[PDB]
Amino acid sequence: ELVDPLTTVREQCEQLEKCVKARERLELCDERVSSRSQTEEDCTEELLDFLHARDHCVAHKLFNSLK
Amino acid sequence: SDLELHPPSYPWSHRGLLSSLDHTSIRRGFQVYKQVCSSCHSMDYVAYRHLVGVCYTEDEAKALAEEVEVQDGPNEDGEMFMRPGKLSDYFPKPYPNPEAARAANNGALPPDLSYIVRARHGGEDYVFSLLTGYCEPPTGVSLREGLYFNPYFPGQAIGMAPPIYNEVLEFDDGTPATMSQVAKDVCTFLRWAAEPEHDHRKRMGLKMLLMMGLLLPLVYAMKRHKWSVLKSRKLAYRPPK
Amino acid sequence: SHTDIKVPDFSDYRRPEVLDSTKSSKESSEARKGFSYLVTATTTVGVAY
Amino acid sequence: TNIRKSHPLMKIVNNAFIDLPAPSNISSWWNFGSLLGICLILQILTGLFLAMHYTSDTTTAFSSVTHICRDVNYGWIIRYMHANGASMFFICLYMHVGRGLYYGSYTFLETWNIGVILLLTVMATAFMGYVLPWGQMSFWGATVITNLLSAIPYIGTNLVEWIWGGFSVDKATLTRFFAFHFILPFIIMAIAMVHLLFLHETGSNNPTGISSDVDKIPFHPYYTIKDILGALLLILALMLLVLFAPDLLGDPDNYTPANPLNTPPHIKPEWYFLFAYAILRSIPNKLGGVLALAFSILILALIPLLHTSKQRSMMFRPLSQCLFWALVADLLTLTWIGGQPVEHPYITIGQLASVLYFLLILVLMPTAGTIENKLLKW
Amino acid sequence: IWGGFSVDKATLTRFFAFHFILPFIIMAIAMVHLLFLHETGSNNPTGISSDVDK
Amino acid sequence: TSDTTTAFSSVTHICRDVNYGWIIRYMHANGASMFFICLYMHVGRGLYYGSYTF
Amino acid sequence: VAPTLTARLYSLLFRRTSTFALTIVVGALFFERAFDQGADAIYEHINEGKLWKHIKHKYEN
Amino acid sequence: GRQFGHLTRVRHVITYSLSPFEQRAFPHYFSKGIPNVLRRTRACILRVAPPFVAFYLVYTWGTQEFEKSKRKNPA
Ligand SMILES: CCCCCCCCCCCCCCCCCC(=O)OC[C@H](COP(=O)(O)OCCN)OC(=O)CCCCCCCCCCCCC
Ligand SMILES: CCCCCCCCCCCCCC(=O)OC[C@H](COP(=O)([O-])OCC[N+](C)(C)C)OC(=O)CCCCCCCCCCCCC
Ligand code: HEC
Ligand code: HEM
Ligand code: HEM
Ligand code: HEM
Ligand SMILES: CO/C=C(/C(=O)OC)c1ccccc1Oc1cc(Oc2ccccc2C#N)ncn1
Repeated sequence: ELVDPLTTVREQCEQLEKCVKARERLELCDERVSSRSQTEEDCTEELLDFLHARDHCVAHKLFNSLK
Repeated sequence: SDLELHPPSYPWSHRGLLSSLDHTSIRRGFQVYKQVCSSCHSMDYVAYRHLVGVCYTEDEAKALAEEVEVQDGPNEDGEMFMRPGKLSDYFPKPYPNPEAARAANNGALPPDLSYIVRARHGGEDYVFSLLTGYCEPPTGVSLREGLYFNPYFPGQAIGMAPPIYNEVLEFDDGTPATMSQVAKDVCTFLRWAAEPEHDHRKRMGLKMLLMMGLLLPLVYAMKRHKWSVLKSRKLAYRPPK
Repeated sequence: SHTDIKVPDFSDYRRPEVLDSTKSSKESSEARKGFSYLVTATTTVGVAY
Repeated sequence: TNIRKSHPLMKIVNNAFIDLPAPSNISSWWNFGSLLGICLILQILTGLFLAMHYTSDTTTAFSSVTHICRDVNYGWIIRYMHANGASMFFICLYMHVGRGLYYGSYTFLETWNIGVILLLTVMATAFMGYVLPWGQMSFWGATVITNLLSAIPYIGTNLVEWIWGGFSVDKATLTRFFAFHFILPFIIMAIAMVHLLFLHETGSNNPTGISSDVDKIPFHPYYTIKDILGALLLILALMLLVLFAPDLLGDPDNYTPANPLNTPPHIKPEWYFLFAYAILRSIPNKLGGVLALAFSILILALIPLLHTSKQRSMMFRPLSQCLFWALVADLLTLTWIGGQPVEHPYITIGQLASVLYFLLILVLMPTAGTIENKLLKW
Repeated sequence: IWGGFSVDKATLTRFFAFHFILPFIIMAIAMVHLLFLHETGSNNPTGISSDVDK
Repeated sequence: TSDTTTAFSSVTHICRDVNYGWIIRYMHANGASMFFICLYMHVGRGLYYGSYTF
Repeated sequence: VAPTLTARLYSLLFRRTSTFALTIVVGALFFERAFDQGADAIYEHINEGKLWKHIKHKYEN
Repeated sequence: GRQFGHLTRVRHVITYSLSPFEQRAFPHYFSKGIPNVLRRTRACILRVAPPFVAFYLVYTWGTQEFEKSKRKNPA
């Protein structure tokens, strides 16, 4: 209904070199923990590293479009 | 003892050393607190009169105070009663005490927001990132009902459902109420709420730097002036032989 | 023997108006004193503010 | 003859600030004497003006402080001056003490030992001041420190419960800390006058450690203007913190009211106590931590007894200079460790730095002065 | 001096602060009170100098 | 405590609950009166015997 | 060339200490207005459109 | 206290002094000043620098070892 500038520029940060490298390390963890459903390992570490690299790019460009 | 995610630094317009708050964004941010946040969060240390000459006129702030009812009394019969708000009233508390608050929020306690920007590491960078940072739990994390995954919150499990979203309110000046906009405006207002002296200290800070840039070399020159008697003195030793 | 005592040369330290040993120092006394006291007056004007 | 010299009142001011023979070569490290005097006065003025609006009761102690920064005219500038003035106080104290170690000023026994008493009472003053706003760190900082006194054998609990006025940090503890935080700065100022009484008996040391009676200058105008300039730099440093970063040195937890049930995650002191907080947590034993924590400051009273060098100042002692800066960097390590959680590898580093602190002062630095004597053949 | 328009909360608090600070200012002035006294010594009931009998 | 809502009752709290608070308060209130007894004798001594010449 | 400005400033204003003080207290009066006026103009310019006095006209009546 | 005229004994020492209103308060401030500051630092840099560098190494290692200790391993 509305175009939130966050989600639009989020996709611009996701398609960067250092961000995609962190995604596949999480997807490797998403495939690691779902396979053997007998463990207690979680993929929190691989997610926060992805968010750390993504949101650093978001902060540099987001505020140029808002009032 | 969990993993931590620290917030990045957003380029707020009040970040710079001499940079004031944006008072139009303050005005919009108050509307977010009133419409969205005030139903769960108190702000016990801000009163309607503090708005006057910051983001609303006196007449505007009076009309705003009169939109709520507050308790007063006793009257001559010893009874409490309700009257319209005035400029001197503090913002209504949503709950009489924290025990009622926990019961209304699945056992969690929404903190007072008067000082939230100053009471949390990262300030508005943290608050902005929390509100706008919700996402699905990673694989292998299953939170009990009542709690919500938020990677910026300590422990990553927060008892507050996402409170803002597109078109959560309409702004008086027509600004598109996107989630990021709403977060940005409410964070700016909360900075003002926690540090109303923000703009004035920077104005003072500028005058202090200018006066120091004058007075320091002049006072230095006075020091060197007096000391020059000593700094250029010459000694000679003439013992009898 | 005290007639051997010459005063050392302060040319490295003297102000420009006081370099010439054949020109009277009275010609620049008011200007030199005025400058250092203008520094003091401006300093007091700053602290007063 | 001269009114300034013969009047009973002016002769004390004259023989202290005007005609005092002072060395011609004392450097900027001698400015911190007057700056400490200014900080003490500055803390008393702002401290008094805060007491006209602060209330020492738990139900309003937190909000009375809020009332100052919001409603009181220029209350916010008066508070942050007080909070940051305390930090500037401790900057100057540590430069002031370090100047005395490096240059040998501790050989003035009476002046130095009264200085140690001044350091302790200023620390006790700031410790009680931090309790008054009654924030999270105000409460829990008071809890973890006062609980150390229970480790004293056979009178521990009775002493702790007497200082508390109950069974924990509570209403009675908050009120008396305000009274003690009020009385002490005047007791401090009186001891600072005795600090000067013993000093003027001998005059100042100088960077060389050699007597300067052959070359003295009057304190006025040479060091009146030099202390004024130094005081101007002090106001620059203070106002930069007050007007551009008033929350840099403070902890955000203190902006949350006290809560005896909910504990903050990381209980860290102000920066000027981190070195001693690290020494406390590096010792596993409880009573041993208190003794080491008290010995961390009382060791200063032993430096005159551990002076081995035939020379007074470290200016002509390279092997002692290196050990002196090893003490600073080791103290900068304890400061760093103090603001970090008690986990690997900070536990081991904090223990090494703690032993290195007492080893440098008790063993290594005295031994260097003896080696230096042999190299000069005396 | 009131901090308002009458004796009120602001008047009560500052009076406590002033009632605290003054007795120490008093004690310091009492030391100067003795400084000037010892310059001359005490008077006596006769008003005659007592240097001949101290 | 220097607040109107508890200034009166904090004084009451001393004379009732605090150990030997009542003896400490009345010493303070009557000590002030003894202070003024001594002050007036002290001043009157100075007028009668001429000590004001200092 | 007549004597420099600093020379006429000395003999006319700074020689007597009383006029030296009158110069300072009068110089303090005009310096305060000129410095506060100019300094505020720098603060508002750097923060154009953000302070309340800029958005004040929108909510007149 | 100590007074001028009662400090110590000095003989055969002459001192020449210039009035401050006849000399510059900043004589060769950058010409001689900057070479003298380089000399003053070079003569003391080897006394002060190593321990603060040793701290900077411990500070850097201990902060690296701290973060990598809590990160998970395949075990
Ligand atoms: C107990 C509390 C713990 C708290 C921890 C606080 C963190 C510490 C942060 C470190 C800041 C360091 C300050 C800057 C040091 C500059 C030193 C310098 O410029 O060079 C060496 C200088 C040489 O000068 P000389 O007099 O020997 O000869 C001069 C002839 N041109 O020699 C000198 O000028 C040295 C004079 C002494 C300076 C004192 C600084 C140390 C402060 C802490 C000491 C605490 C002791 C218990
Ligand atoms: C109730 C209302 C009352 C309001 C009254 C307002 C009055 C304002 C001030 C005016 C008085 C000036 C007096 C004066 O001018 O005589 C002081 C002295 C003279 O100066 P001079 O030696 O050139 O001799 C002068 C030689 N002639 C005269 C031949 C040129 O001035 C100096 O020397 C000292 C100047 C240095 C300033 C810094 C001192 C402040 C303390 C430290 C601040 C920082 C930390 C707290
Ligand atoms: C009820 C429907 C709420 C609404 C509307 C808002 N908040 Fe909230 N908040 C709520 C709860 C139950 C909690 C406690 C969470 C917990 O697990 O303790 C909170 C907490 C916060 C916090 C504190 C986060 C922290 O670091 O401790 C903040 C900063 C916060 N909430 C912000 C906030 C804002 C800006 C809101 C309006 C947009 C808002 N909340 C609304 C419940 C509710
Ligand atoms: C409120 C606290 C203090 C104040 C206000 C104060 C003030 C002063 C002043 C004004 C001087 C003379 C000027 C100077 O040397 O800079 C001085 C000298 C001195 N002080 Fe302090 N001081 C305090 C605490 C201390 C402490 C904590 C110590 C050491 C433990 C100490 C030790 C000394 C010594 C040894 C001297 C003589 C220095 C010399 O002559 O070179 N003082 N102090
Ligand atoms: C050596 C002198 C002093 C030191 C080092 C000192 C230090 C401190 C510090 C660090 C605080 C904490 C402030 C904060 O965190 O907000 C504080 C609080 C306080 N102090 Fe002091 N102080 C001194 C003198 C005084 C004096 C003399 C008074 C009273 C006349 C006073 C009154 C207060 C009050 C009322 C508070 C609570 C208000 C507040 O927290 O800002 N102080 N003090
Ligand atoms: C806190 C207030 C005061 C204290 C603690 C105090 C204390 C003293 C002391 C101990 C003496 C010497 C012993 C004696 O003469 O009894 C003295 C003498 C004296 N006082 Fe006070 N005094 C105070 C106030 C006053 C006042 C209000 C006056 C008069 C207006 C005054 C006038 C004198 C005089 C004239 C002397 C010399 C008496 C003599 O030598 O015969 N003093 N005071
Ligand atoms: C009331 O707590 C105050 C604190 C503070 O830093 O005040 C300035 C504090 C806060 C959190 C934790 C502890 C705190 O207090 C302290 C107090 C403290 O006092 C000492 C300082 C030096 C040497 C010994 C001691 C002791 N005991 N050493 C360390 N922390």
